[PDB]
Amino acid sequence: TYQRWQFTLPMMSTLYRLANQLLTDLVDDNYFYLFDLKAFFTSKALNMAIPGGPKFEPLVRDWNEFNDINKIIIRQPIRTEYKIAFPYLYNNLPHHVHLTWYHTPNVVFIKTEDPDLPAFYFDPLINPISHRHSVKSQEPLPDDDEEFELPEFVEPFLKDTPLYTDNTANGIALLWAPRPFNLRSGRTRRALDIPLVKNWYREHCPAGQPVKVRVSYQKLLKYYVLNALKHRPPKAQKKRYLFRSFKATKFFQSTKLDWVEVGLQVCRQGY
Amino acid sequence: TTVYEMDFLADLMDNSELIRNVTLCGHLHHGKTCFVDCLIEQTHPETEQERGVGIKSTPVTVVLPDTKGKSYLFNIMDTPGHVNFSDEVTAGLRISDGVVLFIDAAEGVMLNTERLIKHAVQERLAVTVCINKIDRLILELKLPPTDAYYKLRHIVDEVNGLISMYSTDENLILSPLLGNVCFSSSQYSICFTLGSFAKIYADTFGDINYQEFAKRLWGDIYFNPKTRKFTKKAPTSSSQRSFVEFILEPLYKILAQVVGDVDTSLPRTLDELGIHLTKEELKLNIRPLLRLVCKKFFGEFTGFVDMCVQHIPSPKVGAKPKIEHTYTGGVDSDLGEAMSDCDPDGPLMCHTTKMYSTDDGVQFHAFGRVLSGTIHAGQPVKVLGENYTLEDEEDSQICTVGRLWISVARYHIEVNRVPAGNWVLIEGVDQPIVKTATITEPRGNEEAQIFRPLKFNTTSVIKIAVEPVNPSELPKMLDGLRKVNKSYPSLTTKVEESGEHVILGTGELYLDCVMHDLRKMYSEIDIKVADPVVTFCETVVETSSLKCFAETPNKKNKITMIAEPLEKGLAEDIENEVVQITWNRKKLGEFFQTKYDWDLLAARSIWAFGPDATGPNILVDDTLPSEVDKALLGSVKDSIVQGFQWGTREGPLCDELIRNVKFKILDAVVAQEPLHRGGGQIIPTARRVVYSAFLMATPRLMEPYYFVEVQAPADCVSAVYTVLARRRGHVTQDAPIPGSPLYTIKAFIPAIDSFGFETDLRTHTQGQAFSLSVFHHWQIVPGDPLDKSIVIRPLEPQPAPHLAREFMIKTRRRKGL
Amino acid sequence: KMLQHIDYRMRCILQDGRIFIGTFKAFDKHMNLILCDCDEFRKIKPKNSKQAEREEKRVLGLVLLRGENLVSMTVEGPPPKD
Amino acid sequence: IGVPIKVLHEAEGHIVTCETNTGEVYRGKLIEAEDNMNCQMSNITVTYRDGRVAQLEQVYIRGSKIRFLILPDMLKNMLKS
Amino acid sequence: MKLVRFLMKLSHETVTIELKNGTQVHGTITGVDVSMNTHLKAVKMTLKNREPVQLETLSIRGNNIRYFILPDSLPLDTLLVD
RNA sequence: GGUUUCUCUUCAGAUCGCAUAAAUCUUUCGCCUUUUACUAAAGAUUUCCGUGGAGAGGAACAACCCAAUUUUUUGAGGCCUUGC
Ligand SMILES: Nc1nc2c(ncn2[C@@H]2O[C@H](COP(=O)(O)OP(=O)(O)OP(=O)(O)O)[C@@H](O)[C@H]2O)c(=O)[nH]1
Ligand SMILES: [Mg+2]
Repeated sequence: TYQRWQFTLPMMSTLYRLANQLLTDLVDDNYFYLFDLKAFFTSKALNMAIPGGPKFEPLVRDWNEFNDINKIIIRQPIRTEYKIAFPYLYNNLPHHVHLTWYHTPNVVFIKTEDPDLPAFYFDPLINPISHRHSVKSQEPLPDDDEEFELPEFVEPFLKDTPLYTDNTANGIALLWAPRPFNLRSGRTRRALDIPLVKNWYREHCPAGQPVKVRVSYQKLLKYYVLNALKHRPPKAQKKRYLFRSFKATKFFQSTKLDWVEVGLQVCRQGY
Repeated sequence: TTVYEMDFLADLMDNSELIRNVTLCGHLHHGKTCFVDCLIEQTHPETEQERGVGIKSTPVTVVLPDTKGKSYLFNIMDTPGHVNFSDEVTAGLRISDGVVLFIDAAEGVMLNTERLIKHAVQERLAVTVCINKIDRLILELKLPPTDAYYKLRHIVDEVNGLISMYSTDENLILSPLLGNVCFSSSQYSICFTLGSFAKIYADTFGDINYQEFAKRLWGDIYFNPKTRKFTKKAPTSSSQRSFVEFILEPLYKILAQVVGDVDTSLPRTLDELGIHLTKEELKLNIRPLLRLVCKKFFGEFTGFVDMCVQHIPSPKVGAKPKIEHTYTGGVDSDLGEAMSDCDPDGPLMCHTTKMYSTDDGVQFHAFGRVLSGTIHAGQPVKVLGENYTLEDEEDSQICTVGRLWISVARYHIEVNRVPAGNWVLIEGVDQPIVKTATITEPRGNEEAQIFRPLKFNTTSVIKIAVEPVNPSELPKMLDGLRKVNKSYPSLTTKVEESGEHVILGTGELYLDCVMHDLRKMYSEIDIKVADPVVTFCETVVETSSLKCFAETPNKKNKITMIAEPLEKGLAEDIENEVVQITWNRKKLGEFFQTKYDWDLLAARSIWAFGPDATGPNILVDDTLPSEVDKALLGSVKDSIVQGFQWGTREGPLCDELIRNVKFKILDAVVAQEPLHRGGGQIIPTARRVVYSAFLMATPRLMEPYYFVEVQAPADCVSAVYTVLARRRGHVTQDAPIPGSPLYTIKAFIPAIDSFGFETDLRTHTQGQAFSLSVFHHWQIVPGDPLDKSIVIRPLEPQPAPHLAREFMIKTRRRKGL
Repeated sequence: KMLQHIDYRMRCILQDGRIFIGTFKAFDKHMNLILCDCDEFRKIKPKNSKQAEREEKRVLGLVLLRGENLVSMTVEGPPPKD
Repeated sequence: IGVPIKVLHEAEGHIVTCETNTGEVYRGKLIEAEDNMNCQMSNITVTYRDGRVAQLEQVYIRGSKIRFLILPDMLKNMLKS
Repeated sequence: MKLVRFLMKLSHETVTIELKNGTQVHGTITGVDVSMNTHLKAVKMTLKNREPVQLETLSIRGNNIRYFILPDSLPLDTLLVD
């Protein structure tokens, strides 16, 4: 039935490495701050655009006091990213507004370069420590000479076990991977539902790109968001089957052919 | 659109030595919440949501066992970690007895940890630290175990620096050796103390002593296998400090096998560890696997418990530390003693420092820590507002108690009665309270005093006007506003003369959710909102040339008064209460004379601190031959003080608070036996006098500034600088974070220019930088507020040389006119 | 479970059936107990016996009891403050 | 090593009372106390189950066969535990 | 295998325990430790040839236990899994 | 009593299927010569590709450190006489 795969870590790491050209290098969720779906929803509803995100039909379409200019202090002028970040504050008459604003702590991840280099070493890209401060202070330190001594045997929890293994670094890196690579087992999926390039168009602010393609990125986001907005559950369900009905009836027979051969047969039949 | 043990719960509640109140805190995203989540998972295998940022604090009461199997009752306040919401943390801190601060291992100590340590120490609470997210030193930073030890020690050192900064006595310094420190990872349900980790060694192995081991693990102690005894280093060879040898190395090995292998060798490692897993469990995805395995290895969640039980005093100790600061009487003859014993008895007492809402209805249940005695359902109770004093019967309402509840996280346990030391929700005492309130024996003789109302770490600065779309809906909106005043602690509202309804907040995020609450829940009415603007304060930069002296409305009294600036430190000290008014002239003068070279005579001449009991302004009388008509002077002096207070509360320029100014009297003319004439006429006159001195010689505006901490990669530091340049900011300090590939930027930025700052920063860096900002510092606005030669273009932003004029005029146009 | 009751006044029952009441100050692996201001009772543990509450009471003082001969313990009264 | 045991060793050189498993009561100076509660004493007064007394110069009682010991109150003042 | 582990799982159950000295104990288990030392609450304890006494708390040295009578409801097959 | 894949019946989508189609109706826009075919946002509804849960049936693959003399795995159990 070819559902539910379960692999070893080694398999996963090998597959990951094979896949690298198609894969996003963002380990945190911070890249996508106002480039996520929540922001797009907000943006839609307020009829705003975030500089390189999607535009939209406006959701729908008299003099006032606060508005008056003379009473307004302007140091910095209220940009649309603020309106989306804090849409119940900087924005009158919000409707259908979602709340962006979460802290996805910054992901600090060191790509390893070379096989040597044990999976746990201080990479040059860290920042050296150098604990420096006041005097240490004092603590009821129970000077020896008193008495006492271990009855012997007990030892640190894992002693024969080494700290690290040839797979250790790879195993750790499997922890910070995009979705299909972080798991040993899973359920099999149809090939159609595997959109290899989704994370390419979700990229945040490219620049150096000919106008034409930047528009295409904007349009792909528009499709993305609309699908997410539109996503009713099935809402009602029937398990009716077609090929099982056809196959149970004597007018159909079954076999196995070369795909190519079937294709040819279908074209002839259609003609 | 818990039956069996609650009895058990009640038993625990009764005892008062099995219960403790503790607080989790630390910098944004260091894993406080996942720790609690994972704890709850073990315990019960049975706007915030959408944002992912904690905003409102949550009270959780739970029954937890220590390493010896003794159960306790814990009252845990889970506060928010965003710096804009520190208001709720102060609420928590008033209620509780100690505090747990956990700093994410990979981040280090950050802005809000520093502020919270300061604050909790000043609140006389007991301080412990859980370092969370130790997994990030292994799985993410991939440090060597040796280096992770260094990093951990650095954290400890930094916190000790901070703590020593604000505590007169080093009674407490934190070292896992003393039992003040967790090393944990809530995500993977690993949580231990140096001691409780030793328990693991003993219980798997033989008789070896639990405590003698533990005390010798942390801190440049090495272990010679030949000796069989731990030693100050004598092995030149290079053997990892014993924390590494016995803890971090095997912790790494456990994690490494599970992430790294999990198929090839993981099972045997588990046999060595003594962990049996089933086939199902071993087929799991790696992060859940890690959590599983560590749950088996590392126990229930002991360390938090032991730390709290040993170092937090408990309520029984409770009141005496608590009674001192909180209670206006401060104890002496009756009630202070009563509070201190804490036995349910006598008057009963309560302190309300929160109002947790109910979504469905207008009414909300109040929350507080029962100080003495006990509350029962339906008992009539007497409310004390913060305003009410000893003989102010008017403000003290009474009502009954609908239901009592004990709060698990977002569950409401009904109960019949609640004893002293415990936290409780009270239904029915809602309508008559606003923010802080105390609950007392109702219409029963005794007498009462109210606990000091909440002091906050921050100052509210950002001002928003609010107005409903249809004027006929106004009262609904007003009702809504009342509700949010109860809901949020520092959220301050006011209606200013134009009819403009104003909300003062701490910053953008805060205010956004205040608006959210208001529009979405408390009133369905469509609401207009004005652009964010800050408050300003008013000051003087030089001694007045000449002094205007106002005859009273009755032409009977004259007051000659000048004004000049205070040396910065004075005002800052005045407010902190270090120099505060209560001490006898002898003491006060000694302080000022000693610290600022104040004149003895001038010291003697000090009357009052103006607007607030602790306020920036000072009032002083110096006219020696004429002064020595003190009796007459005395008669009027208090009315002058009241005029002063009122005049500095209210503003000659922008109708704002006057800051950092000394007012000094040179000539007292008072009618012989001033009568009602003097009594009534002088106050209005005095306000005039104050203004006249101020304006004549020599006003300026004060803009509030924020302190900004930015976390960011090396590549984007320049971008941060650029942003601050755009907003008139200026940077203080730019330095890499020890042990982690990021830089920290500290900077300042004017409040007005702070609007949208965060978001522009983050946008220009592609969400790599992140900025926190908190009010920190007031500072004079560059221009001259009073200069009619300056022509203001109506919409175009002005240059700095005359911002003062722009701000002044527009603010006056907004209301003062 | 033992450390909780430490410092409290405790009613301890011996294997012969004696009643030792003292201040529970220390224990160990074997349940050897340290009992301060300890008295021994034989005839009764009073629940307000109208005739008398106390017969064959003996003042002992500072007592170390061996755990071998201990059966059980209940809380008798709170810790003396001293 | 147990906390009560340390307190027992502290009573060495003091006058102590010992009851055995058989209820004989021995009062005198504790010379030596071993880890297992083995007790060497001197200049004893023994009070039997019938009430009668006797006098002994030197005794040694096995730890297991001790029901309990009474120690001076001089010791009461190990409050850490 | 080690059946004390099984007993350690019975916190918050109510049981009747018969002692070696004949005493009968009915109460709610707060804790069993590795030595089978058992701690209870809301305890009605009947020494052989007395009327019951009620104790809020009672702590039994493990060795003095003869046997536990368990709740009829108890799902043993669950508890015997490790 | 355990493990694995076939079949049937029953039930369930409040953030999911870390994916994203088509259709109906009711509105404003945009093509505009008429109708289809269409523009692009909202709302109310369905159909389809997958999916979970429960039961029953059939098949295949295995299979009927810490109790040894000083404490915590008992030397305890039982009987009778005397005393207000
Ligand atoms: N690498 C790693 N990440 C963690 C760990 N624990 C938590 N995190 C992540 O760090 C973030 C912190 O989790 P939270 O518990 O929500 O943080 P917080 O303490 O609630 O911070 P507040 O917003 O102030 O409440 C989450 O997004 C987690 O996914 C950990 O042990 N290791
Ligand atoms: Mg949180």
